Amino acid sequence: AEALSPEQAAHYLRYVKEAKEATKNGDLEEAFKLFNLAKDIFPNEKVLSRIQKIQEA
Amino acid sequence: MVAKFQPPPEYQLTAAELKQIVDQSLSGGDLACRLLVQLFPELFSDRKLESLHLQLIRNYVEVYYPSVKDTAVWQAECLPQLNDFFSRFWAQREMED
Repeated sequence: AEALSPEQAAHYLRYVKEAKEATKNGDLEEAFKLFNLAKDIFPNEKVLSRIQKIQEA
Repeated sequence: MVAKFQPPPEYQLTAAELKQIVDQSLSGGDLACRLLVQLFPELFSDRKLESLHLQLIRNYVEVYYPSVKDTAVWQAECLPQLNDFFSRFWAQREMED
């Protein structure tokens, strides 16, 4: 199942960068969406590792 | 012979993490490019495909493609693919604007 294209990598990397910044800011909604778009291109333990979909609400 | 070499913690993958990347990899060369992306995302933000970086990738690749221990195999399959992946990524970025 498929070679990673540079286009895919670029999208993957921008998504992770922005998901991290979103997490720093506290917008977990955006982080969750972005980490998932990353997972859809290139799934891996570190990304799936959020999750950390914690709430108490 | 000489020592135990380990990479820095930030570039250390678990066997589980390595297996997963391999399972998605179409070839030795694709594995090498996926590894570049996972280990060295700093190389894609605002070249430094330098020897230490490439050797680290090759060490991981060799776990599942042991013929890559032959430098000819490395230079025939993986290394042109890594460089062309990296060139393509940067030209694509240059062109965005």
